[PDB]
Amino acid sequence: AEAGITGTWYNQLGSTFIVTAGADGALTGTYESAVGNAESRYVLTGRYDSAPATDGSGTALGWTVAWKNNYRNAHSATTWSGQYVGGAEARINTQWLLTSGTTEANAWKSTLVGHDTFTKV
Amino acid sequence: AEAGITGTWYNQLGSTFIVTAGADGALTGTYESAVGNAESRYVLTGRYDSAPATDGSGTALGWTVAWKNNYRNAHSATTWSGQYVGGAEARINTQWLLTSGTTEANAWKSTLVGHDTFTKV
Amino acid sequence: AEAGITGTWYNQLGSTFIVTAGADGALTGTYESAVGNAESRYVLTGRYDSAPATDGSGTALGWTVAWKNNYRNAHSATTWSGQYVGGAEARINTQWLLTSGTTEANAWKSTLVGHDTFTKV
Amino acid sequence: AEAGITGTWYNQLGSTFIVTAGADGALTGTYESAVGNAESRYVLTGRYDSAPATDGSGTALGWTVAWKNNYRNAHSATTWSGQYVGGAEARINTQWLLTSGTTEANAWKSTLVGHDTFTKV
Repeated sequence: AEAGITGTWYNQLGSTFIVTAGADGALTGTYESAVGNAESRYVLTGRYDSAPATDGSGTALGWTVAWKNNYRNAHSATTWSGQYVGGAEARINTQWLLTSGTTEANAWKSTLVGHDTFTKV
Repeated sequence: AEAGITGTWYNQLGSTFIVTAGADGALTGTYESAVGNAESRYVLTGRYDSAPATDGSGTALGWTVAWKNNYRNAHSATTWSGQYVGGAEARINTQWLLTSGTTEANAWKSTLVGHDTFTKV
Repeated sequence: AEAGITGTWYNQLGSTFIVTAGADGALTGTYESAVGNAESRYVLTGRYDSAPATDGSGTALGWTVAWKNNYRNAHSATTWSGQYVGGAEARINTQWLLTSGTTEANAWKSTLVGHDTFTKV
Repeated sequence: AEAGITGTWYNQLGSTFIVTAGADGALTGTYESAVGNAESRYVLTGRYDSAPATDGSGTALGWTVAWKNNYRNAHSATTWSGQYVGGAEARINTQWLLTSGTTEANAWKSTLVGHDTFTKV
């Protein structure tokens, strides 16, 4: 993990994220999207749980992106929860939650759920 | 938001989190849980999307907690996605995803989903 | 379960559902909503997993409602997954997924997630 | 939809489901799994929202499977929410919620979330 997580990742929809996995569980970087009310690079911050593993499991991690930068303010944020699997074809499999700020009446419809798989290629 | 988010929040299960909402969308603090393979305080990091609002909507935000500290290493991480609503009875309504590192065979059962509401009281 | 599930249930938003839990795991009834692109009663169908329990656990169950009836066709369907807990204050705690038919380009934003608690009162 | 939904579907993990989409929104059939505390065929019931479409969108639908049959009683149920897209490579893209009956103390960890894509091949 850590060294293996650090780098550029791409998902099926064309988004890209560059992350640095720091020694004490931190994940920092930028996300450049391909879809949504997004436009350019947004800051991302997260954490990963580093473990000695002896059975080939993935490294659990998660990060958040608030969709606001100097060109767009979508009033929403997305969090990705998943795990990193390294190797030949290292990947990060995730499920995400995208919440939009709504009025109380519409809060019941404020969150979308989806999944994304990121690869190094 | 920001000033209103900064502070101590409590949820229905007895967990507590203290956060500082920084001027440029950052959320940093600690989470002390009440349930799970948790024990003590864990670092939390996230982002919030600050907007001029003129219709009473909530502020979208999200944060991550990797469940590893000096006393526990649960090999998992949780991400909360939701929005802050301020006022008399300010609250943060969220939905969360908890992913555990698993082997490929068990990846299909690696993520739990739930929701939490935090209040200042 | 079964006998205890059969009846009228109400949730926090004002929706109501009447169900009959049949001897072999079937759930049939109608859902009358309070929110959404809904208007009147819709047919609901589902299943519940009946078990001999000796430790007070809930009965897992799930149902689906396609939001189409003689007055509305919202092009969407919602599924509720949860469990029934009986007793003095019997309740059905659920998490739901609402999917809308979209074009391929928008499929990534086709599903909303939420939770509902139903009571007999 | 309807005629196009009726038939045998397969997902990436080796599970199979045979469904009949009836004229008035009903979905009935059997699910034979490949993973979990499953073993053989289980009854499935659901609904789909049939619409006149003029822009190539998918048909929203959902179904439930209680994991109990004559050989297994897993005390759990899964609901799939998604949409059918027809054509050359017709598919049903879904997100699912699997809830297990738990005690109140463990209800917070009773639901798993995932996604599955089914094809006719």
